[PDB]
Amino acid sequence: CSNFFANHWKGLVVFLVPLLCLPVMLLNEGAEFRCMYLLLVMAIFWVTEALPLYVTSMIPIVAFPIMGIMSSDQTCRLYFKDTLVMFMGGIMVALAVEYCNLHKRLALRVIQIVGCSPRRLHFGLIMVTMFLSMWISNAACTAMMCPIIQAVLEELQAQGVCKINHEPDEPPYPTKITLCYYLGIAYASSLGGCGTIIGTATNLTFKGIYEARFKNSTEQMDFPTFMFYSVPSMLVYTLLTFVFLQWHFMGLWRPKSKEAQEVQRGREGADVAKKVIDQRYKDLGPMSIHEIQVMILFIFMVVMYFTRKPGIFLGWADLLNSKDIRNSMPTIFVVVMCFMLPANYAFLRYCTRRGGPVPTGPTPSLITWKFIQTKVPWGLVFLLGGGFALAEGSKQSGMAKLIGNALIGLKVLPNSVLLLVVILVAVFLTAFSSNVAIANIIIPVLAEMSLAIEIHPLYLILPAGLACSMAFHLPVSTPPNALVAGYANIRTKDMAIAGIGPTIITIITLFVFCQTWGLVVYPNLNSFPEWAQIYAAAA
Amino acid sequence: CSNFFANHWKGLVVFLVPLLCLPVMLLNEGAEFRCMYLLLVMAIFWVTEALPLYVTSMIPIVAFPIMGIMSSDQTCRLYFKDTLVMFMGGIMVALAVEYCNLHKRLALRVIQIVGCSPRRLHFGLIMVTMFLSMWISNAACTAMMCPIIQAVLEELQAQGVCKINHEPDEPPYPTKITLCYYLGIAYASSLGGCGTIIGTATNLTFKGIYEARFKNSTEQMDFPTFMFYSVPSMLVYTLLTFVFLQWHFMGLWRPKSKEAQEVQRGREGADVAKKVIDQRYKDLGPMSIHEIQVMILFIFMVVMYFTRKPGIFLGWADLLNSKDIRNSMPTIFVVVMCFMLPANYAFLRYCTRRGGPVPTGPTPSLITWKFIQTKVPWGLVFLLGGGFALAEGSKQSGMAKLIGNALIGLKVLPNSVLLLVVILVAVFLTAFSSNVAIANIIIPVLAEMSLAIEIHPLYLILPAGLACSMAFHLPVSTPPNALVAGYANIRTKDMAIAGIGPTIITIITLFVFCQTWGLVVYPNLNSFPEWAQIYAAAA
Ligand SMILES: CCCCCCCCCCCCCCCCCCCC(=O)O[C@H](COC(=O)CCCCCCCCCCCCCC)COP(=O)(O)OCCN
Ligand SMILES: CCCCCCCCCCCCCCCCCCCC(=O)O[C@H](COC(=O)CCCCCCCCCCCCCC)COP(=O)(O)OCCN
Repeated sequence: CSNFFANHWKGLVVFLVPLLCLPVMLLNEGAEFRCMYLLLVMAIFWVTEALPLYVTSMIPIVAFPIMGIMSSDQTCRLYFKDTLVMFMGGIMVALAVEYCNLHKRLALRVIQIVGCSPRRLHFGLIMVTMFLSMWISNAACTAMMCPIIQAVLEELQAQGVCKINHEPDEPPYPTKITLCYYLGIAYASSLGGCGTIIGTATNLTFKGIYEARFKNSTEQMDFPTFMFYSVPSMLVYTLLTFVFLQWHFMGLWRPKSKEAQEVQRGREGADVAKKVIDQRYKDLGPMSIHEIQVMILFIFMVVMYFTRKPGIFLGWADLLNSKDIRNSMPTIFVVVMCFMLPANYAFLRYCTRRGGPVPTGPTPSLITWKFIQTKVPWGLVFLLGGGFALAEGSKQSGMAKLIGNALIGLKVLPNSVLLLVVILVAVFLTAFSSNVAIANIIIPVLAEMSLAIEIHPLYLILPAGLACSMAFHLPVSTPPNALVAGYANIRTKDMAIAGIGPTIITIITLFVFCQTWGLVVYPNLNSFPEWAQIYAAAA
Repeated sequence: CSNFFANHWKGLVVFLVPLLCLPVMLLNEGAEFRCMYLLLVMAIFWVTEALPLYVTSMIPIVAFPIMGIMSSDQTCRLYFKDTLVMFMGGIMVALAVEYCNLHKRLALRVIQIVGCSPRRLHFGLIMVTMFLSMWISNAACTAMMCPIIQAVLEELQAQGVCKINHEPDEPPYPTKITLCYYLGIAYASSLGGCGTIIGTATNLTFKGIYEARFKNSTEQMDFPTFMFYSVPSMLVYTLLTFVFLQWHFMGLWRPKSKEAQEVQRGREGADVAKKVIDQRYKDLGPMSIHEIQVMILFIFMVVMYFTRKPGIFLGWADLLNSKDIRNSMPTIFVVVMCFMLPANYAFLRYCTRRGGPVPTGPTPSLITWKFIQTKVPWGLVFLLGGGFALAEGSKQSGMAKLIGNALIGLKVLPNSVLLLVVILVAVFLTAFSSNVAIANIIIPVLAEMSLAIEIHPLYLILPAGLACSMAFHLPVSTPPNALVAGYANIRTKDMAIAGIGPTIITIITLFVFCQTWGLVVYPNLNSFPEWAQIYAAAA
């Protein structure tokens, strides 16, 4: 009966996909094809969720050493990379923020500012997340903003606006409002990361590749110039993504259904919302030393990130350059200082004798370890590490050169068709791997092809470089996606269905504003500059 | 003001110890001394638990890049090493055993074997852990045995013979019987790991070091001779450790409250306990397919552990030699298979058309990720990776070489005094670091030192090599202690107080059986062999 395929399809996928994909390993000899078999099987498992994502990410530990691609000691060391430590520490700091109930105060403040309208709050949070991710790592901003969204949605639930999770092992199903807000936060982080060189590591990666490959090039990826090029498109597809997400979940253009909850809130969100919200903000009372310390540490951590090799002034990484200190150090420092510092300071009454009451016990610190263990989604370690290790295995096993050579054959296509196909290929490749890895795979081949067919290298590289960050479909596509799927349990199916929109929006906007606005930014993009001719003649 | 110390001593230590230890950094200029300061502060925090051990273990991530010892990326990747992946996977496999309630079945079987007497069960469990750790890694055996010990304690408590936990934010305080059993398992693993050259990585490490420095040596530390030397002493001090644990946590030689409970529970442990246990075992149905598959996978994992590069015969790691598999593949493979393999296998009724109820849904795997996240102590990742990171930073910064050069000055002592002091130093050093790291630090220095004087190199290397695994005082001294502390919440003070017994017992036992039995196993140990004379002359 069809019920067998309806119920055990996950097990059928698990049992059959390796056997069905075995021919790619059998009919070809090099280790590139063994690694391609592994990648294809892992991607198929990721898409269908035949196994838990965290479990599927464990597969490289078994596959790589057996296939001879890398040693098991190396493969495990590719997990728990520096950026993974940064992500985990950021989650810990967000949990510390939540523990002192600072997130509730911040959410009350922002709702008091905006006006308790779910559409207006959604727009404001999306815009602030985009502007913030313009300067800080995307996953850092996502882990930052998850508790704020949780508190805002909790307040909306308290006002009767909506239900956070669907009413009933399997974790609770998030509601369309919850999906909208969280997916919007993730998408805003991803989009805002592209507006500035500091915005994400992919921008630095392909900017450095372009600079090293092409010296004496008239057109520069200077810090203000890159912003001038990217901010218009960034804003345009950010607003378009916000409009699409509102249409997909809250029925912005559809009054038939799914807008009733927001329409209801709009009718009764005039004055009762204001009174309840400002009374509740009065209820919390003055800012306690607990929240003061947590907020001071948080602001310190954010600034400490931002001043690490910004490129516009001497960051603290240029100082203390004995060893390469990356952004994991400040985060773990904040996590440790959370435990080291106390939360009362009431014990000073011993020396001062001014205060009457005495704690009569050990004063609790800013956070407890049992809180961290209970709330941290520890599987994200395996998921993000698996992404990094899969990227490294793709580098070493030779998949990189294979895909790069496969990309060369597109020389026959015309100019605009070539640009569109390159953007599509970049999006498709970055859907299944770390963004920096995909940029490393794709950019040099694009540069050589551009020199081959007499095209300005930027005309192909820069749109493709920005497209490498357009990851919106799977939790494994980019760390913000994994963080959102972990903080609020979000399934992959509806996530990909939602992300089918921003992909098209970003592709179209990037193509259009390349072809039009890049000429304004770079007057000689369409033509072939002299230095490009010199490099082509040399090669 | 005494209550001020009595209530705020932990944070006072936190605030004062770095300032008091700062002269270590200020007075001496080398980076080895900065690393020494970091290690001293971390050790002081470890001993007093002024911070949670997991939080203290995070300190290297911040400290090493700041002091220039190592880069941030390398320090973070030192954590979650291959061996730590093995340990965490072993914990996950133990959880898989627990989920199918196999641990209760095994505990009931053992109770039937021995006869429901806590003294006799403790003795039997200690000896079984001994024998199994003779061939497998100590941490693997500890993770294996922890669920079985939990099950047997639960069965005893259900008989009403003992209480697992004391009466009640902090985790429950374990009772005397729980401490006795768990510390017995940890100590037995650590002891039995020294019986055989395969028992622990430290044995292979110092055997390889000795074989490298000295070649053409008539005395061989091969598989049979090493066992012949080690088994008698290992038996003696493990029996003495069992006696000490019985004497301390219970009243074996003292008439105490613990003596009364043991005898009163042994009075009803003759036939009534046997009948009750047999009935309880028969209450469990026939060993089901879920437990069948868990047992098969577990036995396969153990066999892969043992059959991976043993000296006796050619192992599976010798083939597939493109990359060194190094034991991480079997454990993660077992975890993955536990997630893939079904449990009921009743779905096959469709193809067979035999008949019966149908699943009406997906058949669950052997384990669930929610159970893994809830029960795995994830701080163990930081705690165990801290040891590896600290060892690597110590050897790169030069602390290890500093300690080795410091130990040279002991050559003025007489031979017996030299042996005693060397064993004491080895125990004290291994109390604060990984056993392999301590062996790498001390053994070559010991070899050169024994060449300097006219002393057989084995006479010093082998006793100290065995002693390097004699760590029983702190959870950070050796992985089994950390796993036992994580599984059952054992405060560092209790384990430190229990560690005097095994420490003194093993020190005296090693002294006596070296000086006596080593002559029988290795004749001419007292004298100076010709090859040693040639090696000393060539210096
Ligand atoms: C050394 C490398 C090879 C190792 C091979 C190990 C084999 C171990 C023994 C396998 C025993 C099971 C064999 C199939 C049993 C009958 C399957 C019936 C059809 C089917 O798939 O039903 C599902 C069960 O699948 C299942 O039971 C699938 C189980 C997992 C099979 C994985 C096979 C991997 C092969 C890899 C080969 C690699 C070669 C190159 C290196 C229903 O499942 P459900 O939906 O009810 O539940 C899903 C989990 N919750
Ligand atoms: C890298 C350093 C960065 C420093 C940045 C500025 C920090 C400013 C604030 C520091 C603390 C100000 C004083 C607070 C009151 C202390 C009173 C005495 C100690 C005391 O009562 O102990 C606990 C409070 O400890 C505490 O309050 C301990 C606070 C943390 C001290 C950390 C010292 C690090 C020194 C690093 C030196 C590096 C040198 C490099 C050349 C009481 O609490 P309790 O024990 O009852 O309960 C468990 C804790 N909640």
